[PDB]
Amino acid sequence: ADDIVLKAKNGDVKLPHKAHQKAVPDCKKCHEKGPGKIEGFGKEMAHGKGCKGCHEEMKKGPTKCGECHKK
Ligand code: HEM
Ligand code: HEM
Ligand code: HEM
Repeated sequence: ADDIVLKAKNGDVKLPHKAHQKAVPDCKKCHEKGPGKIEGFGKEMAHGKGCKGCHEEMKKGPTKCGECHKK
């Protein structure tokens, strides 16, 4: 499903793409060059300007280790 499970032996990080596709009608802040693969993103990113950045910037998403990584 939309859910785009990433890689992380520390606990997959189910990213409600769909939900995120609704909460962030602007498929740009997440998609640079455009909708699809992203060049630059990674781990640190998610832990910052990528997933958390918005989470900590917006204060809606998960912003804790036990708020993303869920075995
Ligand atoms: C907004 C409605 C929106 C669309 C449309 C969209 C499309 C899209 C595509 C086509 C892909 C590639 C997968 C494929 O080729 O089938 C993709 C992948 C990712 N997206 Fe996205 N996306 C939309 C919105 C958003 C938003 C708002 C975010 C972030 C909050 C986001 C994130 C991602 C991520 C991450 C991926 C895969 C890259 C990865 O790191 O694994 N999308 N999306
Ligand atoms: C980056 C790949 C990324 C991940 C991973 C991620 C995860 C995530 C989860 C698991 C939730 C929980 C919400 C739920 O009920 O499923 C969540 C919530 C929100 N996030 Fe997020 N998120 C990633 C990226 C981004 C980015 C880049 C933004 C903003 C640009 C963003 C925002 C939000 C919002 C908003 C929510 C909560 C919904 C709302 O209050 O509207 N996420 N995220
Ligand atoms: C909290 C401070 C926190 C820690 C610590 C942490 C650790 C961590 C590790 C060690 C990895 C690498 C995976 C491995 O070792 O195999 C990793 C990767 C990702 N994480 Fe994380 N993580 C912490 C918090 C968060 C939060 C709150 C989120 C979601 C907003 C998150 C997400 C991710 C993602 C995504 C990855 C992998 C990168 C990718 O491209 O998917 N982390 N984290």
